[PDB]
Amino acid sequence: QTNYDVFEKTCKELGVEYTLPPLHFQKVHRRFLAKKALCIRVYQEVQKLKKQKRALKAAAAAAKK
Amino acid sequence: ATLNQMHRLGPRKEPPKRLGPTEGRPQLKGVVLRTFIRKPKKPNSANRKCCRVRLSTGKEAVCFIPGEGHTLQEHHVVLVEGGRTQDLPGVKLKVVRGKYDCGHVQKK
Amino acid sequence: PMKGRFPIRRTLQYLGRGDVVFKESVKIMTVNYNTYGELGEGARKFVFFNIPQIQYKNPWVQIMMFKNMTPSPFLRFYLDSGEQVLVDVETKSNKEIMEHIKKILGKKEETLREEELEKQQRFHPGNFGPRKYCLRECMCEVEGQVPCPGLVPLPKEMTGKYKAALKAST
Amino acid sequence: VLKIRRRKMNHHKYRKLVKRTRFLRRKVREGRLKKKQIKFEKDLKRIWLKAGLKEAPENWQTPKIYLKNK
Amino acid sequence: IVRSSVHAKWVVGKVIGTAMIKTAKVRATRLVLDPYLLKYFNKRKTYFAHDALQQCSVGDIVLLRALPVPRSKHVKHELAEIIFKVGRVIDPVTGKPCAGTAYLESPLSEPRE
RNA sequence: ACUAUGCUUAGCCAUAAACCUAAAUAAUUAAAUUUAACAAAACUAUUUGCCAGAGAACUACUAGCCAUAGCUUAAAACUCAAAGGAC
RNA sequence: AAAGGUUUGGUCCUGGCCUUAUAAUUAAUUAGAGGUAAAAUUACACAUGCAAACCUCCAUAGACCGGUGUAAAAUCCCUUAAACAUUUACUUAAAAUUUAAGGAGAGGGUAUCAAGCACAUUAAAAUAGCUUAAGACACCUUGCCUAGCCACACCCCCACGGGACUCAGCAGUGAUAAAUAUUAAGCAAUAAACGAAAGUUUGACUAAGUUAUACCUCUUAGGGUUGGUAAAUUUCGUGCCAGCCACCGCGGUCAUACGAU
Ligand code: FES
Ligand SMILES: [K+]
Ligand SMILES: [K+]
Ligand SMILES: [K+]
Ligand SMILES: [K+]
Ligand SMILES: [K+]
Ligand SMILES: [K+]
Ligand SMILES: [Mg+2]
Ligand SMILES: [Mg+2]
Ligand SMILES: [Mg+2]
Ligand SMILES: [Mg+2]
Ligand SMILES: [Mg+2]
Ligand SMILES: [Mg+2]
Ligand SMILES: [Mg+2]
Ligand SMILES: [Mg+2]
Ligand SMILES: [Mg+2]
Ligand SMILES: [Mg+2]
Ligand SMILES: [Mg+2]
Ligand SMILES: [Mg+2]
Ligand SMILES: [Mg+2]
Ligand SMILES: [Mg+2]
Ligand SMILES: [Mg+2]
Ligand SMILES: [Mg+2]
Ligand SMILES: [Mg+2]
Ligand SMILES: [Mg+2]
Ligand SMILES: [Mg+2]
Repeated sequence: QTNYDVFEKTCKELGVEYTLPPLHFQKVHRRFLAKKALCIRVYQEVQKLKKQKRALKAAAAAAKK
Repeated sequence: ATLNQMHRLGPRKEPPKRLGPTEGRPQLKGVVLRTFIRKPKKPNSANRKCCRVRLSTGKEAVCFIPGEGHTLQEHHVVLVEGGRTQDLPGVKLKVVRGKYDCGHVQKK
Repeated sequence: PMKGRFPIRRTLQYLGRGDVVFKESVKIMTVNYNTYGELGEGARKFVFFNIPQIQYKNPWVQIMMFKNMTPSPFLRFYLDSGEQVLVDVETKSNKEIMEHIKKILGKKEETLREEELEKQQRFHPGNFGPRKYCLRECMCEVEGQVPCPGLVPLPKEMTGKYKAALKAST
Repeated sequence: VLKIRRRKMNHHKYRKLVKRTRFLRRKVREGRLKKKQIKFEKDLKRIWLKAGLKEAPENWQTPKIYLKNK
Repeated sequence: IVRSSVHAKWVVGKVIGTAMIKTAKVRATRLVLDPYLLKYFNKRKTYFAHDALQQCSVGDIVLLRALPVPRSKHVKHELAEIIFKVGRVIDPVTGKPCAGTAYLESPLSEPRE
């Protein structure tokens, strides 16, 4: 917050990685970690399907043209 | 509390005003089911005249009958009001003398 | 006992004593001050005593304060045109700071008086209506006018009940 | 004086009551955890079905987190 | 060249996040009067701002200009200026680099570097 | 008389009147302050946590936990006109 | 709050409850008339009558007034933009009235509702982000912003469709409830609709009817209370019985506390 230039050299030379404090504290327990994993997985699957549909839709349009 | 803590909390949280035997109503009408005696808690010593009634709300309550002498019987209709009988525990209703079947105490 | 130091700062009379009413151009006032030092005492007192009064009279101006970011305290105003007015308040008393900002970016007494009169243009004393908006609800309140029938009974001949009876008699 | 005696006497009557009905409480718990697991599974099924998936994500099996896994 | 409808034509805040592409999440604070206590407290608001050059870093004070048309649901401002860079502040009064309440370069000197 | 146990090596449990029954920090000793009393002289400021009659209740339910007769979190109905503290 | 009563063997402290003030509804007892204001158990079901016409045909109106508080944390305040099923001027500019998108700030309860699970940005379509203990999400409750505003209009949030098929217009009825206004008169005034207009219509409204619910002016007097708090008791009966109290309490033979007087 005061001398960024010295900060960068100090971290590079001393080999210390600095991570910024996270804005929000995240609770952790078995129920949360299991639901949070599915929610990420469900989202990815929905987006993967959309990408496939877009390619097929574009491919059909290209053939018509 | 500090001014920052008073700000984050605001005015005191207020428990809601739970209703009593009349359910926040001036009077209720009930049908007598039984007439019995209740014994006041010691040190009081008496045979207080009470009755069970089925109120219009649908619940059943025990009501003290005031006055010297009543003619109430089963299936009679009465107008009950609030007001607890201090010596009688659990008796939170009283019958109104002079309304429906219940009549004014008979001055004799 | 009211909590905090100088609890008079938390009274409506004190908040209303402020005299700095900014021009419509003023949009933001950043306050950069240091918590330790000797030349920044007036700046610290200005944040303690004066910033509440300024915000009270200028509710729509964003006052954001930063601490110990620079060697000296200063004030920077951001105007709607895009201009930035920097003020240096080092070695300056809190009273001096208020007078300086009042001069450069404060509305004059003449302008404020005109706005007050314009605000009250639609209030008329003669208008009748509820007490919240008007002096008198009804003309019966006025002296010499026919009084309200509720307070004073009307003559029988002025009553519809009586007039209807005569028409039937006719 | 009588306030710790009453906590002691109240606490004494709870430990006795728990002892008398210890076996019943065990069967209550095993059933409360089973309902706690079904509620967990159903809540996870609601998520993917609402998102529009017709089957749970590939290679996903709801973890059994309330069973005697430890 | 009509201006935006939003009240916040000009807002100052601190960059609390920069993980979105070309967008910086900024936290502004305003003073709001507590009516019971008659004391001012800080109410903070989040503003998404368009950072075209991705020149923003967490912790730096910035000035945002209201966009004429909202770029998206939440991006209704752009990065007008970086008032203070995080760790790279330049004193407005003297113009010399500073590191807190101290001068990295004395104001008496004239390095012109 | 003798066992679990107290010991060692690995884990687990997370409980005490875990109490100096005193949150931390910087002041001041005069403000004509025994400002109840008793403890430990009093008192100002700052920040956070906590409290709002007693019993019901170190309870019921809820969630988390290697804990499964467990711990932490923690009500209401209902009852009383007191409960409680220091002398 | 100018306070008071009530923990004890006693004192002090702490702390709750209750008393005294003010108002609305209902009930007991009681009551003359007059003027005024208000009218209110119920989004439960409704017999009957009426509540929207006007007018040289076209149109205009019946989108209002009136009613209820259904739903919803629903809102307030403020900004921008555009319209109107409009008006009046110009053939183009001033209003009233709305609509849509927004946001300086403010805006009910439960945190034993602590995570939400797509809620983000970029604009080659990639990045992995968005809200959240400064209270997200979930649930519960409530009309509020009061010259008035908002929502609703038999029910299915809506109303193509369907259904259990219409007074939450005025009056009135059934059921229900502690809760009880006329199945009334007039379009003369004001307001609205229509017409160029004389005019017509209106359960809006106006003038009445009804009711101690309130106020005012008067005239009869009734109601409660009388241990303490807290103004005020004589005789007799009763004898821990009958009864009484808001709190403390009273009654076992001299009861100012119960009943009569
Ligand atoms: S209030 Fe004016 S005549 Fe009644
Ligand atoms: K007794
Ligand atoms: K007291
Ligand atoms: K006591
Ligand atoms: K509806
Ligand atoms: K008329
Ligand atoms: K008497
Ligand atoms: Mg051994
Ligand atoms: Mg000790
Ligand atoms: Mg314990
Ligand atoms: Mg337990
Ligand atoms: Mg438990
Ligand atoms: Mg309780
Ligand atoms: Mg009545
Ligand atoms: Mg209306
Ligand atoms: Mg409702
Ligand atoms: Mg619970
Ligand atoms: Mg109906
Ligand atoms: Mg409908
Ligand atoms: Mg009707
Ligand atoms: Mg109708
Ligand atoms: Mg009535
Ligand atoms: Mg006309
Ligand atoms: Mg006697
Ligand atoms: Mg008495
Ligand atoms: Mg007597």
